[PDB]
Amino acid sequence: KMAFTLADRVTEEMLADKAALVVEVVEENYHDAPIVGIAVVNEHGRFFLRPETALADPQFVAWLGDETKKKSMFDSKRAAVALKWKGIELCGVSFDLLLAAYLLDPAQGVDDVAAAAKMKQYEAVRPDEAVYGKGAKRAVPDEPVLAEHLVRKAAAIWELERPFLDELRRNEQDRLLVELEQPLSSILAEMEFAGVKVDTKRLEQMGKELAEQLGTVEQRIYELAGQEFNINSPKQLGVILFEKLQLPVLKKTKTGYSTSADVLEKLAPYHEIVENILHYRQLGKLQSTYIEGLLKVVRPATKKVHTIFNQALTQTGRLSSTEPNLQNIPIRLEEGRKIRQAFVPSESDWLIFAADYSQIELRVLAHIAEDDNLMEAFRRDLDIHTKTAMDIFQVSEDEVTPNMRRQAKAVNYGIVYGISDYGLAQNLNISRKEAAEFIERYFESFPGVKRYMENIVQEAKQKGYVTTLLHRRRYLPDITSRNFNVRSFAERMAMNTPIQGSAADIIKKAMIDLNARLKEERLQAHLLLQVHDELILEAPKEEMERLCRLVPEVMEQAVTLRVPLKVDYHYGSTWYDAK
DNA sequence: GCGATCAGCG
DNA sequence: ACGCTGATCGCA
Ligand SMILES: [Ca+2]
Repeated sequence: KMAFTLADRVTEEMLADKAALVVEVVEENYHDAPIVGIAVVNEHGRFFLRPETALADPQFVAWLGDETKKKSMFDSKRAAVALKWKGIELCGVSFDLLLAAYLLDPAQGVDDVAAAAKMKQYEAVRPDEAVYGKGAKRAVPDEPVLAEHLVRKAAAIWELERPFLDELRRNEQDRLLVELEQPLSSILAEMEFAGVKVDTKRLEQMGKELAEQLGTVEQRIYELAGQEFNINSPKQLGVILFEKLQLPVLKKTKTGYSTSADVLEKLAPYHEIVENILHYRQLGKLQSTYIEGLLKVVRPATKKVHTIFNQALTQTGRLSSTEPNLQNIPIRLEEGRKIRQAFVPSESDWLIFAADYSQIELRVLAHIAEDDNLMEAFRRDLDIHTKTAMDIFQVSEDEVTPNMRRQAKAVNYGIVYGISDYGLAQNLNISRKEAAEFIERYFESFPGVKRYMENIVQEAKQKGYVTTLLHRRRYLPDITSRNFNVRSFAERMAMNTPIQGSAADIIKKAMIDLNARLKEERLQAHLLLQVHDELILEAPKEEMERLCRLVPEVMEQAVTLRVPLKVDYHYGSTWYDAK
């Protein structure tokens, strides 16, 4: 039902200077994944190519790599990384429909062309699920069915760039798409393809040591509980704790007894099995997720893991990291922080460099709320987390333990993002009246932040959405809900999303300026990871000096706020030593 | 498949 | 009854 050429060879009319392009990687994880078909829609017609044909043709490769030949795509990063695994560069992507859809409404969860087309009442294209099937029935269909479905996706991309750019313009998001998200998409492709090298010997050794520490812990648990049970099964774990040992019930999930770590820490005075269980889970978490899980996804030839950065998933504009998640590698506990010793540079004589913004969401909040005292605090380069530990625990700066600090870190974010006195009290083991009066005092020092939280909720109510400093947008329909719980979660979304998503935009612009900087300095240094407010690079040791002077300035200068941005930086032989 | 849990980022 | 994630595991 759609006219197109099944091309046997590459012709000149498939090489126009503007085109919609589809490079299908059906595999979920597109690293080293097969390319199953290629479709080109342009002013001369609709063409389907087999990858063996086109990806071996010198003119087609030349056309993919030519930045002056513009391509419109859905999920250009997926295509670009699959082609990198094939020795082929893709440039000139001028429109990425996936990222256009994402800016317009991140809650749609657009994950194929058909879902984004629907936003503009375009339906001449099928959902990928309907073509490839789900689960274990997943299959590339036959060439005639595959070819039409790629051509329909391409035709759809072709027809929708203009209506999508039009809405982006009205929303003030067009420069956000073309100058921020699409450039960032090429950078993330380089980072994902480059990978991070992993010391598998060291990781293997930790795994053998974790196995023997686990049993030993697991044994004391069995002799304290009397019997044995699936310590991971809250069924009999509940029966052990809140029935056999008769410990108080402090929380009930919808399932039953809550055995979460906040509860267990509160039961620590009652019995010496709750601490062992906690130590057991920690050791379990390290062994399943970061020892075993990491070794599974290591590419054996190179000992590099290749994350996938989701750019169009989170509701606030942050990235997300998947298979493996390299954005929640342990750091706070010593046993788990040792895992970062396994993450090493990909080349002898190279080092890891890591820079990060100091309390960036609070600096943003100070800029957006225009709160005098909060702006002054950061113009003094105060550490508000330590200064809050001092007020909480009534000590001096020298006496602030890192524990008291991370606790005040949660009070600072918790208070500004709507924590209740109940919630503040559960986290400080103080009375609920003390927690309420601390929150009153805290908004005495920062009335401008209080005004800001009231106003942003009135602005959500009026407009239907909240925006970020760079005009990322998030619809909050529940902000006017009649249900008190549903309305309150939406109010705290209105207080949080403009801040957290403004910090995501800032580090996104920083990454873009960093790459351009590294290119004019022509350094071999390159990004490896982004962990929300931290940029981790690797580089030859000969380049660290330059990087110490370039990376902080580039980050601090990404945007200009009414308070300065602060950046800490370290380097070392491993990611461990880079903090 | 989903809820609980927990690792990280703020 | 602060917010944003992803992986693992058990299953009331
Ligand atoms: Ca930080």
